[PDB]
Amino acid sequence: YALMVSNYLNWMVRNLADMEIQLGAVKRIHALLKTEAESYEGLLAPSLIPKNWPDQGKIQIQNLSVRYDSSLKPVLKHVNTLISPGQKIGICGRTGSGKSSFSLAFFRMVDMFEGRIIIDGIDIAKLPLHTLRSRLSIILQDPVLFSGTIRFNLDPEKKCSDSTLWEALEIAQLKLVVKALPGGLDAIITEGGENFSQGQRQLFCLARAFVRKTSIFIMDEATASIDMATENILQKVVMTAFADRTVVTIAHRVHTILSADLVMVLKRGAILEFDKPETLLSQKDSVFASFV
Amino acid sequence: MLSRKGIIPEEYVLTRLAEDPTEPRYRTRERRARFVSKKGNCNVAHKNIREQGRFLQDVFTTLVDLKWPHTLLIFTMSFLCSWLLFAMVWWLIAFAHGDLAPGEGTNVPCVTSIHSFSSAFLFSIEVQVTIGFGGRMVTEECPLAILILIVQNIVGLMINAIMLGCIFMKTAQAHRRAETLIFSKHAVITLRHGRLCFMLRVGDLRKSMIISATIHMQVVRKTTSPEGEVVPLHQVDIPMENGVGGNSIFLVAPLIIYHVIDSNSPLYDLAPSDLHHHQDLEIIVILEGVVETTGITTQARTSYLADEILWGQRFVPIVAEEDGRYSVDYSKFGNTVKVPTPLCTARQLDEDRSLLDALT
Amino acid sequence: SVVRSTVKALVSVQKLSEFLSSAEIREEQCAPNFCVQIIGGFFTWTPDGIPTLSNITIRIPRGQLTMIVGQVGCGKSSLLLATLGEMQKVSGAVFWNSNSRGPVAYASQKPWLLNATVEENITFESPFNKQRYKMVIEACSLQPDIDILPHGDQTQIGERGINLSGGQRQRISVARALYQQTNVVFLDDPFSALDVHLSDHLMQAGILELLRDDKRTVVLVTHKLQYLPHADWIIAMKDGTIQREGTLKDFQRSECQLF
Amino acid sequence: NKIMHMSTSNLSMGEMTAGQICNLVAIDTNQLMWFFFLCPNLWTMPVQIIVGVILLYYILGVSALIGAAVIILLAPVQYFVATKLSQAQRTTLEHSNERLKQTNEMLRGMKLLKLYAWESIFCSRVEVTRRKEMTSLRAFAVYTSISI
Amino acid sequence: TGLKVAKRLHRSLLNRIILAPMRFFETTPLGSILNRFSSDCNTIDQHIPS
Ligand SMILES: CCCCCCCCCCCCCCCCCC(=O)OC[C@H](COP(=O)(O)OC[C@H](N)C(=O)O)OC(=O)CCCCCCCCCCCCCCCCC
Ligand SMILES: CCCCCCCCCCCCCCCCCC(=O)OC[C@H](COP(=O)(O)OC[C@H](N)C(=O)O)OC(=O)CCCCCCCCCCCCCCCCC
Ligand SMILES: Nc1ncnc2c1ncn2[C@@H]1O[C@H](COP(=O)(O)OP(=O)(O)OP(=O)(O)O)[C@@H](O)[C@H]1O
Ligand SMILES: Nc1ncnc2c1ncn2[C@@H]1O[C@H](COP(=O)(O)OP(=O)(O)OP(=O)(O)O)[C@@H](O)[C@H]1O
Repeated sequence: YALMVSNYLNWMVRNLADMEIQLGAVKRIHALLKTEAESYEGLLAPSLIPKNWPDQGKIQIQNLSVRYDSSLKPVLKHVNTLISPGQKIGICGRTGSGKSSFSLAFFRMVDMFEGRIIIDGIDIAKLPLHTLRSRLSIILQDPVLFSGTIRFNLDPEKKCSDSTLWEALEIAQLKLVVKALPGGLDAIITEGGENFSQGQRQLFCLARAFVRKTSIFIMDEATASIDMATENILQKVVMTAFADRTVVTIAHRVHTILSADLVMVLKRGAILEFDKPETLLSQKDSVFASFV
Repeated sequence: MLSRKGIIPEEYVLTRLAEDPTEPRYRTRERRARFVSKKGNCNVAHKNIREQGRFLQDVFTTLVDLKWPHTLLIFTMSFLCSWLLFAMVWWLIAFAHGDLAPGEGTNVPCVTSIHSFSSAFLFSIEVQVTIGFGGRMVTEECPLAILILIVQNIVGLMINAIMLGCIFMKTAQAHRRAETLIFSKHAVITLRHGRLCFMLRVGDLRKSMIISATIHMQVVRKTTSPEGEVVPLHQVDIPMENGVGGNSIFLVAPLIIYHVIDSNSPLYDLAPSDLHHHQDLEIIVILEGVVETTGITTQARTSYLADEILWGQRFVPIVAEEDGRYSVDYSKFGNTVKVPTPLCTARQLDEDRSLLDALT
Repeated sequence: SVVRSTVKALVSVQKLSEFLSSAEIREEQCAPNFCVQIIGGFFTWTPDGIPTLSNITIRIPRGQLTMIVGQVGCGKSSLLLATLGEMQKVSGAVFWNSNSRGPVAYASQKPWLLNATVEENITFESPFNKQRYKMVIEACSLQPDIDILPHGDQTQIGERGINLSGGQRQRISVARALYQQTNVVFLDDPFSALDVHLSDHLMQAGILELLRDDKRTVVLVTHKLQYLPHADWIIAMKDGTIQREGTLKDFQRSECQLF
Repeated sequence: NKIMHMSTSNLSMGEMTAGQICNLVAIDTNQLMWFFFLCPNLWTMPVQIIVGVILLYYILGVSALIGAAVIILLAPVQYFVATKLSQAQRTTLEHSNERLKQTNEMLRGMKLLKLYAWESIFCSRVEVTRRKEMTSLRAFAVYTSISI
Repeated sequence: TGLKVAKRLHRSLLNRIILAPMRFFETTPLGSILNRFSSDCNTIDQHIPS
């Protein structure tokens, strides 16, 4: 046994060193497991007290000011502009203030909002967070698509049985993709949108809004896309604002929002201009001067 | 095998980008290295020396540099090694002679009374230390004993003479007198007679005068020449503003030493706003004379970094005129009191003088 | 497991021996006067026959900014690479020389970005001078992009770091080519991927000042409408051959290469 | 050095991608180095076992050889265990790479997910892929338990 | 024990990261999360048991 102690000592130390390093990885894993955040619940009875599905989206903004850390600087400064139910709203505000303020009020994503912010009239705090965003549409700027069946991509959460999904991908935009898809509706996207279009997600968002009864709508700036896409978006907004009665645009191409029912503009911390019509937009040459 | 040894040589995996790791490297705790410490003992470490035995050639000088504990041990080892080696020689020669086995026989011992090695060791002690008890004589029998007696006496005298010389050079050491020379912990820059100068105070504590004192002074800054040279530590000499220019000084009371910052000084462009800790400057002072008792030359070394300087302050007067004689109140040796001074550089003051003096 | 490691080593050596004896860019005696001097230019990409470029007869000394244009896939990138010497040569006399070879600047249609600091990604192992650096980045309009990057010039650009988009990659790639301060410059479609007039012409104006100061060539291979014709020399090609590299008057007489 | 002198023909360079050559430098060279680590073993372990067997017979006799032969005859079974372990590990590791790629794509557009409330679908899909990889890992755990 | 630990830890990690504020994702470098999800998970899966 004294002959075997000579290497038991060595391998005990070696295994101890290896165990130390591997448990450091466990410490880092558990450290990320200690991020006890993102409380998802409802601090109210949500069966009937809040709106089952937002329809008008009357923004009774009660001096809702958002700041993520609430100590560095605010993103909104008492942003109070009432929404325009029954008509589109194209607000080509500066991305500095308007974008952050709108996202926090509509999605409750930036929880630290000084005061209260309510969409659909009832407070957004008194509904489940996942449910609150499950009955609302939104589009983004940077295209983000994964790989999978398109019929399992348009409505994955609800597992809809509607065969109209293919119609949305054949009528709203990218008609030729149906012939380019060997599978059709069940066809699996290739490499997360390899060479389809910049706005394949636009068709998916339209399908979700048409399915999930998403009366309200959110729009974001287009980095680069054919003008026909904005024309189809405008027509979809006319459909969304004549039937669902609400659609909100946010970008910095002013001429996109120029042809709209309403308009707003934000500057350096909060909203700087508000107007129910678009006549004041041309009257206040500040808007189009920033454009061109 | 208890060790974790198995089939995993590939180690092929993709790891995401990692940045800003937690490590104790936010700040550099170590400050600027002092070129010479406040007690002499320069803090410069030689490296990559191509040794050629020069350290070991001068054993005598090496012995002097040794501490007294190690010198005593080497002193002891030298004597003990010689004593014991010749004890073997005396024991072996007697043993070979056959006069070690006792008996009432015809044999007559060459070295009487040698019975064991213990008596041989004691006889070696007697011969080399010249104790000469004489119970263990050297007889006329074997001539080799006479030869070895001559050799042992000569070797003992040589080792005694060498150790005497070393002890005479070690008891004349004055490295423990140079440590009673005192420099103020922090030096000052303050105006005198209208011209700025770098004052300082140096004093002697004991009563034994140091003859022919000599206060040199050097500035140690990295230098980039107009030609582009790179000297990491350039040493520029510094005057002493003495009445005759020479470096000599007579030190009984703690005198004030100051470098008048003339047009040819390397301090000529220093401002108090650039006198922080991480300023690459250092002022060395070298007080070398001959101690009157031992006659051995000594040095005293001190340094003043940037942070050690104290702008615009004057040393407190120390000497007083008491009843019998003068007094030196060493409790005020290093006390500085602020004096009304400009914050301008030396060249800024020169410019101000250049214009103000030329009123007409 | 010892024998297993020996077996794995045998597989690795088989793999390494096959790789080590693959094709080499030193073929056709590649490794042992006008800059763009090509007599016949029977280039190739398959080592033994099957050429994809030939009939190259262009003689161009220095100080000749010559924009290469043509149809899609008509010997544009192939000839740009062949100018450096990476194309297998069968029957063609070429003598590159400059006032032996020089730091031939270049780029491709495909963005290549080092997984390094953005400022490093621009200087590319060259001495860091802020004078030309500021001019080139301003011309490249990468500063507006750096107004959103957290560390800006310090972010880990490219793969193994900060993920970006095609447009930003184009700006960075062309900036790296400009800053190198080389007496020849071989661009490759800086305009096809990103086609904004203002920023492209800003870089063009900055290129005009510096290039012409050193009389350095700039082969702006592209199909941009504005400078499709130029007051400087031009070259056009189709189906792996070039007609004539000179004035635009012959192009008008052809009545086929006009806008 | 042979990267520098290598042509970029689509026939050649279009087949050996950057991933392939990176794997070569990593996998092949590390396992070739490990061969050079264990080269003395194949020159000694033969002598080690031979000398051990010889003087083990001298010490005790024939039953010691029988016990040693049990170890020798169990070597083929343990070689198979190590072989099956490595094979199952590589299958599990390629499966883990697929799952890791899905999670990269998931945690890449998280904003586009949560705003569209696409957290549940991708989370459930990753869990199902984890179940597949876990069955493969269960075979791996079985084989390594046999090894110990 | 090692296999059971890996399974439950992985599902807890997936649940926690999925249900996290999106501002945390945009603020975190996302290389740390990916590292502790890919490389660290591999180490606890195929090394810590043995
Ligand atoms: C270690 C012993 C080495 C010598 C062994 C015997 C050699 C006899 C030399 C006789 C001359 C013939 C050849 C000359 C060799 C010269 C050796 C010599 O000089 O080195 C002695 C050393 C170092 O000196 P160095 O730097 O080399 O000198 C300059 C040199 N010539 C040059 O090249 O520039 O000097 C020193 O650094 C000090 C050395 C003193 C050694 C004393 C040892 C302790 C003795 C105590 C016990 C006494 C024993 C008595 C025994 C008696 C038995 C009967
Ligand atoms: C930072 C240190 C790192 C370690 C290196 C050294 C290791 C030393 C260990 C520390 C504890 C030492 C305690 C020793 C006590 C006995 C010796 C003794 O009294 O001499 C002690 C002192 C010297 O002291 P120092 O501070 O070194 O001297 C100051 C000077 N600056 C210098 O260092 O220089 O001596 C004097 O001031 C001189 C007086 C001489 C008179 C002695 C007469 C008899 C001596 C003994 C002889 C008999 C030995 C018997 C041996 C028998 C063997 C068989
Ligand atoms: N590291 C060193 N340690 C000790 N002495 C050195 C060292 N380097 C140089 N010297 C001494 O400096 C002198 C010459 O130095 P240098 O290295 O410039 O030339 P060298 O090639 O070593 O000269 P030489 O042929 O004279 O020995 C010689 O006296 C040499 O002993
Ligand atoms: N990298 C290559 N290696 C070998 N042959 C090539 C390569 N690229 C193109 N070819 C061949 O040369 C022909 C002409 O290619 P060319 O250089 O004009 O392409 P390009 O400029 O990259 O095209 P595009 O207009 O699509 O950007 C191609 O049709 C093909 O046959």
